[PDB]
Amino acid sequence: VVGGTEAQRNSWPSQISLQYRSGSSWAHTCGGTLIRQNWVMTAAHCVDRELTFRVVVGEHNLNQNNGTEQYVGVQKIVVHPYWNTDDVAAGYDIALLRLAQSVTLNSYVQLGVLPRAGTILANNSPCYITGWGLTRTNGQLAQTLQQAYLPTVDYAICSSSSYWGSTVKNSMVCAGGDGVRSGCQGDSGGPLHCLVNGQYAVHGVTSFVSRLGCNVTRKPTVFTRVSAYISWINNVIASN
Ligand SMILES: *[C@](=O)([C]([N]C(=O)[C]1[C][C][C]N1C(=O)[C]([N]C(=O)C1=[C][C]=C(C(=O)N2[C][C]O[C][C]2)[C]=[C]1)[C]([C])[C])[C]([C])[C])C(F)(F)C(F)(F)F
Ligand SMILES: [Ca+2]
Repeated sequence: VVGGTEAQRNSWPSQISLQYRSGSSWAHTCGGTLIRQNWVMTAAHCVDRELTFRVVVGEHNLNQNNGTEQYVGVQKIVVHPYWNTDDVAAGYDIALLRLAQSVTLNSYVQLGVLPRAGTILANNSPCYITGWGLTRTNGQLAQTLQQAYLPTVDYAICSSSSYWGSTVKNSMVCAGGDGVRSGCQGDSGGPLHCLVNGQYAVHGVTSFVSRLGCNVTRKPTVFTRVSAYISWINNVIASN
C-alpha cells in the first residue's frame, strides 16, 4: 500500500496473510479475506502455481509474535474456471482456498462481509485498501499492516480512454488513481473494504496496477468485483 499509514492492531480482522514455503521458512506473497472459518478468498494469480501455502489470521507484524495469530495450512485451491494465468486484464481473478482446519473466531479473527450479488457502488464511495505490500513503487514490503483511503471511480469514468479504457471490464472495481495512494506488489488478493450504510463489506479483491507504476494519476488500482461472483463463491463452498 503506497500513501497509507499503519493500521491499528487487529482493526481489519478479516485480513489474512497468504504465505508459501520458501524452503526453510515462510514468505508472505499475497493478502486475502477470511469468508468462512475454513475458507479464504484471494486472487487467482496468487495461487495458480504449484507451491505449498499457509494462511495466517490475526496478523499484524510479519516479523514478530503479536500473540493473536493462528497459522493454518491450505488444503485445497479452487481457481475460477475462466481464469488465464497470462491474461490478468480479462478478469476472473479470484480463487477460494479451503483451509486444513477451521480457525477460531474471536476479537482478532472475523469473517469478512460480502456484498449482495449485483451490487454496484456509487462513484467516489469511501473504501480502504489494506495489506503488507510495497509502500513505494519498486520499494519493499511493509512489516506491519498498512491501510489507505481509496474512493471508488465508477465504471463509466474508469473505462474512459484517459483512465483504463477497455482494459477494465464491468466485472471489476476501480479505486484510487490520485497518484498518491494505491495497492502495490504484495497487496494482491487482499480486500477493498467499503463503508455502505454503516457497515464495511469487502467489495473487491486486489488484482492489478499499471505498467507505469503503483500510484499513477488516472490509473486506479483495479479489483475483481466480488458482487459479480457471489453465485460461484456459494457453489464452491457448498460442493467442497
Ligand atoms: C500483487 O500483489 C500485484 N498484482 C500484480 O502484480 C498483477 C498480477 C499480474 C500482473 N499484475 C500487475 O499489476 C501488472 N500489470 C500488468 O501486467 C498489466 C499489463 C498490461 C495491461 C494493459 O494495460 N493492457 C492493455 C492491452 O493489453 C494487455 C492489457 C494491464 C496490466 C503490473 C505489476 C505491471 C499487486 C496488486 C500490484 C501480486 F501479483 F500477487 C504480487 F504479489 F506478485 F505482486
Ligand atoms: Ca506477527
